[PDB]
Amino acid sequence: MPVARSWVCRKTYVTPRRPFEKSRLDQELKLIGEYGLRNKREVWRVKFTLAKIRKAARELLTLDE
Amino acid sequence: GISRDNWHKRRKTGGKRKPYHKKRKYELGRPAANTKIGPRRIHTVGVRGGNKKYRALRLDVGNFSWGSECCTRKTRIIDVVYNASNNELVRTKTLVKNCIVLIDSTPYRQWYESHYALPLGRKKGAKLTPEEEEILNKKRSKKIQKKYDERKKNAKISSLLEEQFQQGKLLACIASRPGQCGRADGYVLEGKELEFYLRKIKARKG
Amino acid sequence: MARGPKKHLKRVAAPKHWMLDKLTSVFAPRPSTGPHKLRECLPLIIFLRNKLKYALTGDEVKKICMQRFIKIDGKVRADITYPAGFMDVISIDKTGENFRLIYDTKGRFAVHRITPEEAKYKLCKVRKIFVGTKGIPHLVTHDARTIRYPDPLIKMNDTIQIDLETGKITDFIKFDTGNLCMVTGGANLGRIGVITNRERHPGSFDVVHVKDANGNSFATRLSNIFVIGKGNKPWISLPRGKGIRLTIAEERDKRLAAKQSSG
Amino acid sequence: MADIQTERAYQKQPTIFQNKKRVLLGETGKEKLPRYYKNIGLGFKTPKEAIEGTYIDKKCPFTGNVSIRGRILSGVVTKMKMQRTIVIRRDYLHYIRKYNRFEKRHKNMSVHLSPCFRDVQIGDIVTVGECRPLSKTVRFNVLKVTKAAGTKKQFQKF
RNA sequence: UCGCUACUACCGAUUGGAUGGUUUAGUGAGGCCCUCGGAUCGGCCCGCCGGGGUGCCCUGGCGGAGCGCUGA
RNA sequence: GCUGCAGUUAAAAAGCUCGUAGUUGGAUCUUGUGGAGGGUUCCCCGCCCCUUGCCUCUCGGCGCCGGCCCGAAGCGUUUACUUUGAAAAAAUUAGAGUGUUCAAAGCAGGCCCGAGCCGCCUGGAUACCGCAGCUAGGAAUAAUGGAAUAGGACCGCGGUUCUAUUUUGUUGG
RNA sequence: UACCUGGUUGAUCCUGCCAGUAGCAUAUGCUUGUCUCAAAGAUUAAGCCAUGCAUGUCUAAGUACGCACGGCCGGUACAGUGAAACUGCGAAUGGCUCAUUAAAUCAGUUAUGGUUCCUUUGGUCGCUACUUGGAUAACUGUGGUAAUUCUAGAGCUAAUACAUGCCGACGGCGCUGACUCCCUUUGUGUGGGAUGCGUGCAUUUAUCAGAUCAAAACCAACCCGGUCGGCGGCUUUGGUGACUCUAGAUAACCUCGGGCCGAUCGCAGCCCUCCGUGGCGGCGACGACCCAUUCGAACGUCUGCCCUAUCAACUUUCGAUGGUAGUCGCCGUGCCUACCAUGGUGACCACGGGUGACGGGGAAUCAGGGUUCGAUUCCGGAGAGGGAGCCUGAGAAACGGCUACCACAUCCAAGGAAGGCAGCAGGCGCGCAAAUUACCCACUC
Ligand SMILES: [Mg+2]
Ligand SMILES: [Mg+2]
Ligand SMILES: [Mg+2]
Ligand SMILES: [Mg+2]
Ligand SMILES: [Mg+2]
Ligand SMILES: [Mg+2]
Ligand SMILES: [Mg+2]
Ligand SMILES: [Mg+2]
Ligand SMILES: [Mg+2]
Ligand SMILES: [Mg+2]
Ligand SMILES: [Mg+2]
Ligand SMILES: [Mg+2]
Ligand SMILES: [Mg+2]
Ligand SMILES: [Mg+2]
Ligand SMILES: [Mg+2]
Ligand SMILES: [Mg+2]
Ligand SMILES: [Mg+2]
Ligand SMILES: [Mg+2]
Ligand SMILES: [Mg+2]
Ligand SMILES: [Mg+2]
Ligand SMILES: [Mg+2]
Ligand SMILES: [Mg+2]
Ligand SMILES: [Mg+2]
Ligand SMILES: [Mg+2]
Ligand SMILES: [Mg+2]
Ligand SMILES: [Mg+2]
Ligand SMILES: [Mg+2]
Ligand SMILES: [Mg+2]
Ligand SMILES: [Mg+2]
Ligand SMILES: [Mg+2]
Ligand SMILES: [Mg+2]
Ligand SMILES: [Mg+2]
Ligand SMILES: [Mg+2]
Ligand SMILES: [Mg+2]
Ligand SMILES: [Mg+2]
Ligand SMILES: [Mg+2]
Ligand SMILES: [Mg+2]
Ligand SMILES: [Mg+2]
Ligand SMILES: [Mg+2]
Ligand SMILES: [Mg+2]
Ligand SMILES: [Mg+2]
Ligand SMILES: [Mg+2]
Ligand SMILES: [Mg+2]
Ligand SMILES: [Mg+2]
Ligand SMILES: [Mg+2]
Ligand SMILES: [Mg+2]
Ligand SMILES: [Mg+2]
Ligand SMILES: [Mg+2]
Ligand SMILES: [Mg+2]
Ligand SMILES: [Mg+2]
Ligand SMILES: [Mg+2]
Ligand SMILES: [Mg+2]
Ligand SMILES: [Mg+2]
Ligand SMILES: [Mg+2]
Ligand SMILES: [Mg+2]
Ligand SMILES: [Mg+2]
Ligand SMILES: [Mg+2]
Ligand SMILES: [Mg+2]
Repeated sequence: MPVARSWVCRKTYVTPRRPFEKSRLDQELKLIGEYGLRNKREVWRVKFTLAKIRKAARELLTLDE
Repeated sequence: GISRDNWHKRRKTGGKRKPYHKKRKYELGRPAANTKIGPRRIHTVGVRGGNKKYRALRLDVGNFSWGSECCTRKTRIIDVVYNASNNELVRTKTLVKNCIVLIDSTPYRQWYESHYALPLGRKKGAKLTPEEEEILNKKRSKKIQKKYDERKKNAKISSLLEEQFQQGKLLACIASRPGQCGRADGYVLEGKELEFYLRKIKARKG
Repeated sequence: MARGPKKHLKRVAAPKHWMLDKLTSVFAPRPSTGPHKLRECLPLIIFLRNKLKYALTGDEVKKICMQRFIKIDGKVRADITYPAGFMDVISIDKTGENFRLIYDTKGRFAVHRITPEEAKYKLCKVRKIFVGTKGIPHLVTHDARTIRYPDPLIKMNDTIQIDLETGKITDFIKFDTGNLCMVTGGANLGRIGVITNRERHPGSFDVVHVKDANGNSFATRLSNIFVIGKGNKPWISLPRGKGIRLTIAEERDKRLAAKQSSG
Repeated sequence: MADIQTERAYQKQPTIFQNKKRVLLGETGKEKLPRYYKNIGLGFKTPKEAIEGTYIDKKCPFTGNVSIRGRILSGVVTKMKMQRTIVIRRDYLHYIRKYNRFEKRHKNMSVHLSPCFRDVQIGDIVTVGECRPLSKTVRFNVLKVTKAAGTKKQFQKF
């Protein structure tokens, strides 16, 4: 049981709630085609990082200057 | 074996508690000593940390003290008279702390007559002719006024104590645990303690 | 499960100011019994192989110590888990260098080379003053040392400077408001200042205030104060920074503006 | 208190000695019996009924062999039916976090009341100190009795 | 309501069974403690010899007696 | 369903009333300005009575021309509340630095010399850690209390009664 | 990202659920090119276990007559490497699992002024002696049994094993009081004193003191400023909030076989009213009574717990709550005994029952609040098939220790002997459900 290993890891993306939404589908395909990406996981990744940056910014923005 | 743990008791509400572990060793037994009177034997128990501990059986000599005089001597223990805890501890002559014992009273007489140059309770004087008046009425012109007349005035042993010295025994209380040390020490009763214990003894037996 | 004393220490449970990794292995040095407590000490193997890089494994520090090179407080220690602690003196005469274990500013020991003339005495905090048989006064210091016949005007919490070769208390500083001090426990582990106050709560944990050399004030318990000077004048040499505790913002400003990257 | 010898052994304070002395140092007014007492510290004052009066309580804080250290609590007296032992109740509020609201709770303590205090009756306020285990369910000792509230000991003319 | 198929639970002679958990009373292995016990093993005390001294003594060895005291 | 649900007819208010615990509980007990931080009144020092404040003396360091005086000792009936300090393992979580080739990770790493430096610089931060216990400011809100058959107060005295054990040099009547 | 969609009707508006939607973790189906990281017999059976391994250990410094080698010649503490065996230490750590356990464990908080502590570091070491005794291993030799890490008889020999026991340096004070010296005979105002007894720390009991307050007046006796009846003038370890604390004085006690005060081993050296011994000189190792420190352990304080009333009263000579004296214990304590009192808990949920309950740090989800999980690598607890009892030891109620009963099960020559994988691999069984009978001490310790 005791071992010199590390188990720290995380996911880097999140799937969308509405699975079949024509607008989301075609907007993410426009974005895949114009930047020559392989997957949509590669769009959900960037969406995740942008969402976390926004969360941190809004969190800092509610404190008093 | 025997255990001193708290977890076999009911809790304050009167509810049972269930055990979580088997009996440990820091919760031990080691049955009682029950010191009798007789020729000395002392066993030795090995306890937590090493630290041998002497368990007495059949003690017959103690180290008792007279607190008014500040005079302590080795003496023989003759019998047990009173015991505040139980009464079967006087029927079996078992000797525990705060017991009431008779002692031999002789070395205190010796020290007293030597220190004060004055007798104890004595009935008649013929034995004092070859010896003892030799100690008590020592043939010396120096000291025998100046020293022993300052010993006098103080030499006023109370009624009960001087009545004790006639039958040749005293009344003493043990102030040490013979089951843990192997020694039976104590102090001879005086004053209100003596009156209380004498009345209790007289009231119990007979 | 646990019928006696333990002898292993897990790497995750070791003190944090040792500044260890988490991938070398499951185990930590586990300092052996000594004059300093387990959570407040610094073993020899960690000081030699981790902070000084003289050794690279445990075998190398073992065979460095087995040559009578390392001296802690004058005497030659051969153990590699000896608990060296506060205000100690390390001496390696094969290279001619002496150190002194003192918390720097951030709650960890520093590497604080000192002059060989300063590596002769050490300051010690008095914890106990009792009388032995025949009425002989004794001392007990923060590193288990016992001194017989001290002058009968040194009391608890006072500091005594002792010669490392002979014991033999040399001088002493008194616990009073106005005396330099370094905090050796708690949250302000390393900061240096003057006393200026001592609050008293009979029955528990009399607290003491401190105010450093920039007008900042902070309190601690009396159990963590260590008088190291008469006032505005240390008796031992102070490390770089001098227990000032510049905040993270000033830290960033000084690290950026100075552009401390390399030479 | 004329006779404090009620058990089958002679009750007397330790560290007190009945010494050798002359006739008529007193036949009444000096009965040759001093009183051992100590001060508890922490600002608590030893009551005069422990210095003057006579009684044998080895578990009393002021004259017996016991040391007060640790916590100091307080409560109100609820029962006086044991010998030198009373039962006091401590009420408090427990804050639940789901709701933002408190709830009333109470604890009972068996505590030791020295014969030094003779004015106590149900309803007083009592301060306690922490001692070594004095029995199976007793660890505290009464240091001070107070009653300075409404419906006082009697009509307020003090 | 009566009738057909299928599924579920219930009452119940059987004085059912299995596994247990407490439990009156009776017995009770083994360890520990106490009071005894005494298979055996030594030492001390007396002759002959070897070694030392003044017919005797001291270490030792031999066979032994008194096996008397005695220790484990 | 605390924030946050429902009970005429969809599921739902006991037939009705009394009542101990539990939960909840009406109104009421000191105000302007001199200087000073933020405006042109208003929100740390003090004046209409008080505005840390009454004191009682005492020993320690502090004024001044043997004498003169304030800080030091109690503390403001208490609590809850609120703000602040102390003391609470690491790992994980949030978070600072760092181009693992990027990332998940990790605690590292960065420079200059032809090697002729037998080296130098620098990090391994910080936050959070409820409730209970410790600590010091605030006094709105909510609790609790004071003299109605009185006693607060001043060296007010009067009487009886106990006594501490210091000096009168010491030891004692 | 603080979100909704289909379904009762001929159609409408609602309540309300069923279904859809996204994550998370166990299993399973189909399919699988590269590379980094890495969970893995917890769920059910804390069911049963074939085989191998997982705990041993020597420096110059405890004992070397193995010819086991081996030297320049032999043993004159005797060469040197050194098997075996005695001795010392460790084996109470680590590893594994979660059956028990519901104010119990555990967490934060405090207390030992109520206890023990191998070792580490620092203090302490003087009230035949130029060195004592006998007796066991290994080794040699004879054996017994179907059988084991079985062991008996015979012959030798050591200690830092076992067991004894001085030497020095006391020039050590108090209590005793033969006697002895001036003037007051004496008492007392004076001064020597043989003689004897006890005389270190640690144990046990008893006792004593534990010092400094505010001033004066007479009387009996005394110091000094000085005088042959009286006036001014000294009072003395340490610490805590608090001890019956620490230290001091007195009288004894000793437990020996059952406290201490060194009959131990290794490196390298100097002066001799002087010819090897009279002498003395350093550096270590080991051991050891006591105190403190460190590492802890144990027992206590305050607060905090899932469901249940188809659990409302519970507890009590088979101690329940308290009081006094004791036994026992490392110590406080109904811990246990004797004698007394009649108490203690509860609607603020006591007491009883259930848990597919080990607690916590933590994990998943999450607008704000919350809900569910935590067998599992760090901390704490508990157990080694089920109960129970002990030895050694500083530390164990130890199972890689011992002794019994119960349940299983192995060998037998039937007399007897031997056992405990919830350690690492592996195997059977159980199941929907979980890996190699591999290599190495190179890293961490
Ligand atoms: Mg258990
Ligand atoms: Mg010991
Ligand atoms: Mg363990
Ligand atoms: Mg170690
Ligand atoms: Mg059917
Ligand atoms: Mg039965
Ligand atoms: Mg029986
Ligand atoms: Mg038996
Ligand atoms: Mg609804
Ligand atoms: Mg209807
Ligand atoms: Mg309806
Ligand atoms: Mg109605
Ligand atoms: Mg109101
Ligand atoms: Mg992180
Ligand atoms: Mg990162
Ligand atoms: Mg808090
Ligand atoms: Mg406050
Ligand atoms: Mg319909
Ligand atoms: Mg339709
Ligand atoms: Mg659904
Ligand atoms: Mg490739
Ligand atoms: Mg299992
Ligand atoms: Mg095997
Ligand atoms: Mg060898
Ligand atoms: Mg060792
Ligand atoms: Mg061992
Ligand atoms: Mg496993
Ligand atoms: Mg239960
Ligand atoms: Mg609790
Ligand atoms: Mg805890
Ligand atoms: Mg706790
Ligand atoms: Mg030492
Ligand atoms: Mg033999
Ligand atoms: Mg009792
Ligand atoms: Mg008792
Ligand atoms: Mg009742
Ligand atoms: Mg219950
Ligand atoms: Mg239950
Ligand atoms: Mg379970
Ligand atoms: Mg749980
Ligand atoms: Mg939330
Ligand atoms: Mg767990
Ligand atoms: Mg389970
Ligand atoms: Mg596992
Ligand atoms: Mg714990
Ligand atoms: Mg166990
Ligand atoms: Mg099993
Ligand atoms: Mg041992
Ligand atoms: Mg066992
Ligand atoms: Mg084990
Ligand atoms: Mg075995
Ligand atoms: Mg096993
Ligand atoms: Mg296995
Ligand atoms: Mg492993
Ligand atoms: Mg299968
Ligand atoms: Mg699987
Ligand atoms: Mg399978
Ligand atoms: Mg290794």
